[PDB]
This record gives sequence, structure tokens and C-alpha cells, in this order.
Amino acid sequence: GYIPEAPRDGQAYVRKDGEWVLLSTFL
Amino acid sequence: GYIPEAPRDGQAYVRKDGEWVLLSTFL
Amino acid sequence: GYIPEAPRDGQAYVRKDGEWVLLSTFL
Repeated sequence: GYIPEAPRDGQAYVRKDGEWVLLSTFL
Repeated sequence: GYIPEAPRDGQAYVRKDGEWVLLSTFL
Repeated sequence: GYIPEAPRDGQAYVRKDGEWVLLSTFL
């Protein structure tokens, strides 16, 4: 399987539950 | 040249060495 | 609408702005 691209808002995302979550949420 | 989808267990993954690595492992 | 694969040099990347950023940059 392959994931879909993450938003381009200059924010970092992590790949969780098929979605892009802000890395900062893990910070 | 895209990456494959990460697990959907509610965990966050980072993209390293062609694999999904638990973000929490980096925290 | 998927993202392209990150480097396979054992470094973890975060998805931000259509690019792979090192997770350690967030650590």
C-alpha cells in the first residue's frame, strides 16, 4: 500500500493512521 | 519513487530506510 | 496524490512541504 502526500504548509508531518500529523504534536 | 503506506494502529511513523518508524521511538 | 519515497540511509524523515525532513531536526 501507498500513502497520499502531506499538506504543503511548511509544517512537518508524521505518518500515523493513514494521516499526516504534525511532528510538533510529538514534540 | 513513492513510499508505501504505514500501519494504521494509531501510531506515528517517520520515514527512514524505506520503512515506517515509530516517531515515539525518537521521543 | 501520493508523496515520493524518502532516502534509505537510515535517517528518519518527516513529511513537510512535499519534502522529507530529518526527524532529528525536530529533536
